[PDB]
Amino acid sequence: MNCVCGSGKTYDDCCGPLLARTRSAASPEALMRSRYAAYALKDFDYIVETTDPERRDLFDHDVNRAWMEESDFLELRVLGSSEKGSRGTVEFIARFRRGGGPEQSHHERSQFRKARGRWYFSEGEAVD
Ligand SMILES: [Zn+2]
Repeated sequence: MNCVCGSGKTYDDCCGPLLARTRSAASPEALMRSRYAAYALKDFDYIVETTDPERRDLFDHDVNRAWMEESDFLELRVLGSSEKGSRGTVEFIARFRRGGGPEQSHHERSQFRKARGRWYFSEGEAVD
């Protein structure tokens, strides 16, 4: 019994404290794979909350849903990650079934901003 996200953990022991909004991930990767689970659980509310203060204004309820509507999240596979005081960076691959049949994998590197000890998603794009 393992979590549906990059964590050798259960659902509760892993994503639970994050989705409960009770405990801070304290790590860029720890935040990322927990948010990934929220996408699969359509808890886009959690997503927005743990998004960068600047980027959070850019988010929308339906748009946040739009991704899961077309991309069925199968598995999350982290490649690398690093916390640097207040700046974080994580390279990953998100494997999802996009459409009726094809499994597509989104490989990119997301930067995270640390605010008040909590991690917030700043942005992510193709690995440079
Ligand atoms: Zn998890």
